Amino acid sequence: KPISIIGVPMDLGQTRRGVDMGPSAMRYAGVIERLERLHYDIEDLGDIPIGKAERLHEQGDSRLRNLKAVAEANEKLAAAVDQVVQRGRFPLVLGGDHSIAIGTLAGVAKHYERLGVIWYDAHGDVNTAETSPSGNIHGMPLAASLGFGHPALTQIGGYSPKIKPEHVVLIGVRSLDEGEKKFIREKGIKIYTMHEVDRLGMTRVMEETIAYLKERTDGVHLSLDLDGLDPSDAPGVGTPVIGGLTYRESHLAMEMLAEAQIITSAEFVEVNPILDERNKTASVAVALMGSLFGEKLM
Amino acid sequence: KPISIIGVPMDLGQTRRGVDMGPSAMRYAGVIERLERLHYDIEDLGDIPIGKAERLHEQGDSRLRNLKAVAEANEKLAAAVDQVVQRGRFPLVLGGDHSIAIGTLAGVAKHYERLGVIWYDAHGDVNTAETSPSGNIHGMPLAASLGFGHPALTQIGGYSPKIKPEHVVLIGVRSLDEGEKKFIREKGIKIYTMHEVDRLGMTRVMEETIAYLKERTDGVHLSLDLDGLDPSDAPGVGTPVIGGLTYRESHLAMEMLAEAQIITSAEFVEVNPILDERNKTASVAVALMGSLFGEKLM
Amino acid sequence: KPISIIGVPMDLGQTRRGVDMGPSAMRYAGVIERLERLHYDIEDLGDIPIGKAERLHEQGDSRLRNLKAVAEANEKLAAAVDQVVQRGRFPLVLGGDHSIAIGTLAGVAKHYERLGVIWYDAHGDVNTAETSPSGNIHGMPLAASLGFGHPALTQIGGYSPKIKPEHVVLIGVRSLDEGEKKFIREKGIKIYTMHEVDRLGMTRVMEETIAYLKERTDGVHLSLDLDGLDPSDAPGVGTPVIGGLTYRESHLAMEMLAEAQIITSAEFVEVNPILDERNKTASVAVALMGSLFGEKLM
Amino acid sequence: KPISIIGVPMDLGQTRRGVDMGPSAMRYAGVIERLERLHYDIEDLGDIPIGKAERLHEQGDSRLRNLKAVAEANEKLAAAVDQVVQRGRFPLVLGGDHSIAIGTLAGVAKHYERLGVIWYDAHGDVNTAETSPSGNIHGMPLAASLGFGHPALTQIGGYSPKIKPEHVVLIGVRSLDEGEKKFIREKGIKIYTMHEVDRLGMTRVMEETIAYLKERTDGVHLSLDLDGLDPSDAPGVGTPVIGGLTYRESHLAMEMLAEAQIITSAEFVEVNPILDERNKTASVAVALMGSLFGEKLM
Amino acid sequence: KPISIIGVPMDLGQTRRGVDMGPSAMRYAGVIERLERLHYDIEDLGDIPIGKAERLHEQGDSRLRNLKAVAEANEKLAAAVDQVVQRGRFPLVLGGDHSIAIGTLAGVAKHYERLGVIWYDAHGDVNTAETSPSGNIHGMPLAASLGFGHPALTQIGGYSPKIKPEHVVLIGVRSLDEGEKKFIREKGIKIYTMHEVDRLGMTRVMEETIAYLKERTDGVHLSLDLDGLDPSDAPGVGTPVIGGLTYRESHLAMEMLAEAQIITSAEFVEVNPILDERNKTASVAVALMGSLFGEKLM
Amino acid sequence: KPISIIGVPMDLGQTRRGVDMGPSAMRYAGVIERLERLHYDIEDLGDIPIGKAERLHEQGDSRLRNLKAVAEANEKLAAAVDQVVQRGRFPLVLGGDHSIAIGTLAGVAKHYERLGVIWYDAHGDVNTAETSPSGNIHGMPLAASLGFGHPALTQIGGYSPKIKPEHVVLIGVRSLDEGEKKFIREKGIKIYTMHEVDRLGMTRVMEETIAYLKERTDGVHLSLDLDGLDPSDAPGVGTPVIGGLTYRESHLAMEMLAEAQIITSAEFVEVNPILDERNKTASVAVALMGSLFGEKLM
Ligand SMILES: NCCC[C@H](N)C(=O)O
Ligand SMILES: NCCC[C@H](N)C(=O)O
Ligand SMILES: NCCC[C@H](N)C(=O)O
Ligand SMILES: NCCC[C@H](N)C(=O)O
Ligand SMILES: NCCC[C@H](N)C(=O)O
Ligand SMILES: NCCC[C@H](N)C(=O)O
Ligand SMILES: [Mn+2]
Ligand SMILES: [Mn+2]
Ligand SMILES: [Mn+2]
Ligand SMILES: [Mn+2]
Ligand SMILES: [Mn+2]
Ligand SMILES: [Mn+2]
Ligand SMILES: [Mn+2]
Ligand SMILES: [Mn+2]
Ligand SMILES: [Mn+2]
Ligand SMILES: [Mn+2]
Ligand SMILES: [Mn+2]
Ligand SMILES: [Mn+2]
Repeated sequence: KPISIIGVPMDLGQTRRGVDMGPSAMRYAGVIERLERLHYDIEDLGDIPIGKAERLHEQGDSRLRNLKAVAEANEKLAAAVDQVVQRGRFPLVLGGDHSIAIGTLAGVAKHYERLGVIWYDAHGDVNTAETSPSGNIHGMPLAASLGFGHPALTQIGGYSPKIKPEHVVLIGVRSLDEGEKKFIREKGIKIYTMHEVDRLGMTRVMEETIAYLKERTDGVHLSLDLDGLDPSDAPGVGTPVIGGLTYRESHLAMEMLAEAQIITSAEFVEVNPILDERNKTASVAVALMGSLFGEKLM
Repeated sequence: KPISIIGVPMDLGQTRRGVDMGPSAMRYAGVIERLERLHYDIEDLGDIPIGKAERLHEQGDSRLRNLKAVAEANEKLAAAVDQVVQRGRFPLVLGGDHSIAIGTLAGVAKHYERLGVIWYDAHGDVNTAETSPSGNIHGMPLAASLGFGHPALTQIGGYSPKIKPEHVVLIGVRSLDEGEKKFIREKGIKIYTMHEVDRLGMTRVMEETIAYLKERTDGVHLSLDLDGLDPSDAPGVGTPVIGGLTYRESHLAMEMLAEAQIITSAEFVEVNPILDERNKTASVAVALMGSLFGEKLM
Repeated sequence: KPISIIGVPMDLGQTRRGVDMGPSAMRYAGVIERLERLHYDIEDLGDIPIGKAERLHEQGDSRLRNLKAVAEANEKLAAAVDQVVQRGRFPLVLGGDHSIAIGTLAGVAKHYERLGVIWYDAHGDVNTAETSPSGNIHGMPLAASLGFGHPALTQIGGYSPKIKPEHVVLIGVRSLDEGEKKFIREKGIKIYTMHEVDRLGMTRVMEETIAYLKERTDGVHLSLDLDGLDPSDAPGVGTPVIGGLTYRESHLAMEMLAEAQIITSAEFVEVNPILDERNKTASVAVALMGSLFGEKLM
Repeated sequence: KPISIIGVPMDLGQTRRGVDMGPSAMRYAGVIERLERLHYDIEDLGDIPIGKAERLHEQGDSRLRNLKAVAEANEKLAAAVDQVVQRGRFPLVLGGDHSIAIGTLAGVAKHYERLGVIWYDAHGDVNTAETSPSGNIHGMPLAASLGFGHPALTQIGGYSPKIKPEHVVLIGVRSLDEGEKKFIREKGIKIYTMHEVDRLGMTRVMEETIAYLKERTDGVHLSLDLDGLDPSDAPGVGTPVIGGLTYRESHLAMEMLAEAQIITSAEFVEVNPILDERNKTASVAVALMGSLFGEKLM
Repeated sequence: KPISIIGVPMDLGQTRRGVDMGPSAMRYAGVIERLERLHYDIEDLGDIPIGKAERLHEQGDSRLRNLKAVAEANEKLAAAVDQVVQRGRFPLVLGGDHSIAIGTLAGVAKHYERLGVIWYDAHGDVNTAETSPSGNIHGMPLAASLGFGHPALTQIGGYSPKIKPEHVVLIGVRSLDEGEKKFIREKGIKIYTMHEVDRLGMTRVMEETIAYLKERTDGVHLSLDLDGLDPSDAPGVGTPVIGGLTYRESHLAMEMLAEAQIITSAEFVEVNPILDERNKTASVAVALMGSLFGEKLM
Repeated sequence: KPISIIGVPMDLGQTRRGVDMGPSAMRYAGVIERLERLHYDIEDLGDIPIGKAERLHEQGDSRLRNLKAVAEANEKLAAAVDQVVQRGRFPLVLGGDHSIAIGTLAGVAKHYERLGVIWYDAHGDVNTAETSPSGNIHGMPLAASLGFGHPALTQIGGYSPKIKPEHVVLIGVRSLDEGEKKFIREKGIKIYTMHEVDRLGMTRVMEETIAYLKERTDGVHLSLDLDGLDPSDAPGVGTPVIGGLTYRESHLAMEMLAEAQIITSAEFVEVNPILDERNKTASVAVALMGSLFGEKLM
């Protein structure tokens, strides 16, 4: 299936500037060339125009920083993504902080009876204005897409929820706020924290993950946050957490998903060139994209 | 169970100065805060006064450097640890080179019918004045505790031995002197060198270890030497050995022990701030302690 | 005098992508805050729209890569810069590769009887299509501004030349092509290579430079290329050259210029976040700007 | 069985100079001392005289660079190795780029009814003048040994092929040329790329490998290319490829081979002191040799 | 003149923990051995007992954090230093944060008609409760010793001021608060910020400094703050500032003072092992002490 | 004047192995290409055959380790160098540890009425068997050349002394043994330790040096030891000493010597690839040679 790249230069979902440079950092890391080599009909639809956020002061919720700019950008993203899917193409969204997942899922989900989600991340991203300790919207996209949160975020695309909790699998988690641990526990979301990764091994985690979703979804969206990898492998992220997944574990995961042929959409987020070591993180993202799309060693 | 921290600023067990700053480096790394967050009644009993060693030439044995000072300090430690156990608390000892294990086990063992020991280390620490290639007492605490060595070390606390060989499990070993290899073989001590860890995996090593000790002990003392971790993960150690356990393997181990609920006392040794990279090692120790005491990602 | 910031996201002057992110990396490095603190009326006019280069094979000259896009973007820059000068403000241009100097000088020069130029760089940037060993226009802005080269570059702004050779001072040079060595020698351009900086000292080089230009110009434009600093100090540059000026030498230079009150316009170029170590270079640029604009330690 | 060391200061198999210093770097890394400690009768037969290759433009060799010099050096190596085997000694060849495998296998294979080969590498080394993308002979030794390629290479030692495809096992492969992927596919060579290593684990890979060859060979030659390890573990290699085998995985592999007692000859190649970090790579090689030859932690 | 070392394990003058380990970090870096080699009668009087500070809450001034504990420790220090001077020995105080300068000068000054001070630092340390932006007493010792500040600090030793502004020379300054710039300007304190160091050179700065003080003092106290050096040379400091003095500039300074024979007392402060890279900073301090005390290359 | 390169793969002058690889490391660092570009008639005479030194316990040489092998290799070097000078060529010797200076000066000095020597080093190399603290002959070449030491070393070439003390200038010295300090003092050798370099500046030191020797010699031999540069600039050296000359100071020195046209012979020693960071040190050497031979920035 032909691919369509959409860049979302977003940084309003959090506070470290530079994550808005992720789309071009990955383009510069050679994402087009990489995918063209795999004989893909790759197309670059450019970037979603993001508006500058109103200053905190006259702005409404500190528990929902930059809500309007974030909500509007995601509206545009949802539309762009919706059209790509309608055109029969695979939407590959490049971020940008994780709050863009709200728009990506808003444009994809409407097209599936039961869309599953693989949330590759160090965080759960299931906070609300009530549970969020930062007010950073990049820490709320999964909950908002599950129908939990401010209507400005939950109603993107004119419908909700975008997905069901039983159709979500979290991988590489190692930093959850108390409210989030409770949310995960109660909504019954499937999750493999680093303990399970260390205990079971990435192979078993991926096998179980793929089998689980394949048995109850009709499309799977890969929401890959680069901070899911160890800061040593992916240094250029705004909210890094030590003791993460390795470069190899990430490739195996992508390779196993490629093989499974279950990934119907994807987004690579949180790449921040301004916090990286010579574009290393964008590079990792591009390599991981290659594996996801079927690149093989043999 | 409430915890009691006892710092043992000891460096007389070896030759690299600075390991005596380990207790405070770990305190500065945030051990109290870490444990309080887990809802523990934590208490800091301060440090064991360590005397200074007498003139080397007017000392008794070259194969037992600083024997007088090491033996006396361990006497004090044993008493302090004994008291804590009597009070119904968990003794958490912060070192300090590994020679302090002699005092810790001396105050703990007397309280158990069959105390088991998990020795997480790159070394076996089963040398005697005869087999020791250095004369460094930090390389003799396990043998001494098993009743093998100079009476000045074997009789700490007025009894011996503190433990039985069949109740000991060595993990992470990758540097044994010939005499020690023979000792381990002959005393029949259970051991998982890096080969076994590489071959079986930390999960299997921990499963087997926990099952073994649980089936024949009434209390388990964790003697964790930071040099058990690779120098890249734990640079601040006096006698580093490459090709060690990773940060993740160490957390999984602690996590599986917490789960097992078998650890009745513990000590984290060999942290040397003066050989470290910005208190990295003291930090690792504190994090591993959090896991040991039940900290979880989810 | 109020300042006006103009970003020129240009990378068509050379081949390393990412230098187009220099303007925003410097903004993120805090250029506005830095200057506001010095009590300046600072204004950000945004960025100059840069078009994309046409197919290489259907381009006109290999010795003048991306001539069309580079020349047109420089036209826009010249206009913007011209306007700022007319408004009574100081034009502070943020790049972007060094080819943007062509546009900056084009909008500034017309306003001075004898505009002088201080070219802080590891290179001379005095190549033509004939002498250029790369075809990279970022290696031709000084010659072009002096009236030497392709008319598409020499006629920007509708006039030429922008400056006279006798009003130019090169500082920090350590990498000149043969053609350029000849050019400098023959046009009689004042130059202080690293040898002179090492032999005389930055203080003497700056004293001599300031005295020279002050005695025969009515305005001085500072064209500061970050690669003028050693790659250890400024790692984020496309064409680094070892054995460059230090961080301290650069601050002293800016500090002595501020003192002299001779700089009437400036530009900081070649900052490439994608080749940097955590925005270090953009940071250096911002600090040097603070000094240029009068920031003092006491 | 007594060991005989033969250094092959070869770099004509590729383009990065310095790999000819590999033999002395490893000797200086202490190969003799290491092996003597395991009570071996170790002997150093010095180095094979390598003749400088004539100008590429003068002698016909571009898809086969330095063919004459590489073919003759390998002739000498073949003889030296043949003689060592005849004397009842184990031939331990120290390289030198991988093209020397052609000579080593040429001197060993004639002595076995069915010699197996474990090719520990990031590459397949199964290119021919037709499929080679570089013309570097170090990328053709395995194919040439299997009887595929220029006669100057396939006929070394007066016979061919030296081995059969079904008796070859590739391990750690992560960089194969298209022609090579096809070669491996069609010749039916058993291969464990990094995907299999990540998926199955080194233990499994080694178990399967040892059992496979043990069931159908009468001798097994270990051709270990240091670039099979990750560049972070083995930095001093000419053609590094990221996402490689770890230090520990390599020790386990060597340890399990020692155990199986199947390795009848070996060569450690691609060590280049001039691209390394303080002889780190030669050191890893020496250590790995210690394990291969039975060195144990316990 | 014989030397007497007094360690002041102080960290209450600021907020980064670990600076209290500076005395032993320097002892471990070999300060005694170093000075003994220069044939000195060196004596170690141990450490000043420092009391733990009352918690901020019930504590008085936030503008004067830990005032009572800091004031009391300095009382003890002043007494210890006073006696050393009385015994005809040179007081060498090892810190500990800079707030200890209050006690050192309190014990020395009473013994001189006109005691001069060389304040080697990145900061001015001339803040008061009114001008301090942090409330950190380590940022007030020079002003307090000049008679400016809270009486609890200005009256240490029962007299004030300890020195006159005209007898003070600041060197390496590059980070002054506004109040401090004003204080320096108005009290007329002689100061060489990094601008003067870069402009004049360390040699001229030291020549001018030595001549100035020698012409109007009867004793000179060297208050050396390790953060006066660049964080690359002295990484282990709590409040580092980039663009500092080099290792060589520091040795030249010490060498030139040794030669001048004007230093009658000294203290090396701010060494923090917990923020350093393998005791590098304590090491630099010990080497600098060697030069100060006459160690020479020839 | 045409240049003749002679490699001397010597490491018997000290204990760190690998320095025998210095000649090829520099050749690989591009010494020929570098010099040819300056339009020189460069010729490579290969390497001097060095014989392995017999066991320390078997042949009498401990205050003079490897004396036989070092004395004879230097005999051969002396002849080779003598012949090059006779042919009217400039002898450029590539080492190899510093003991090779004995042979170089032995072949050059006989051709000059008053040969001067610039000894660029961190050491003085003026030890004798009596004063040597190591027994390493690389610490005795200058004394031996001045006619002080074992006859096996002082009589190389059939004559002595090769030079007079008043015609020697040491530069960059920062590590002298007591006997050496006395030797320099008494023989009245002109010396610029790092104190003088820091105090006067490299320009001044070089000006004074050139003028001194130019006024009283008829030829000047440059004996450049790479360890004269700081270990950060030249890491690959066996006996590094911190606080050394910078890369720039070395280039200025070489540049000023080229200018003076006084250097009639030279040798670059102590390059050890096995202790370096990717041939960095050989590279600095090559670069420094380029300058010495007239390479210029402009
Ligand atoms: N996307 C990262 C979220 C980080 C954190 N858990 C928060 O809610 O602020
Ligand atoms: N604590 C490390 C012990 C090191 C060695 N086995 C010895 O006994 O010296
Ligand atoms: N801006 C760097 C210029 C590099 C070189 N002189 C060239 O013209 O290619
Ligand atoms: N031994 C490395 C070979 C790399 C590549 N397949 C080539 O043939 O050039
Ligand atoms: N001793 C450092 C003082 C730091 C700062 N100027 C302050 O007053 O907080
Ligand atoms: N060339 C280095 C010599 C170092 C020391 N002076 C010695 O003679 O051992
Ligand atoms: Mn996320
Ligand atoms: Mn995340
Ligand atoms: Mn231990
Ligand atoms: Mn240990
Ligand atoms: Mn430029
Ligand atoms: Mn440049
Ligand atoms: Mn290979
Ligand atoms: Mn390979
Ligand atoms: Mn201070
Ligand atoms: Mn300071
Ligand atoms: Mn030397
Ligand atoms: Mn030297």
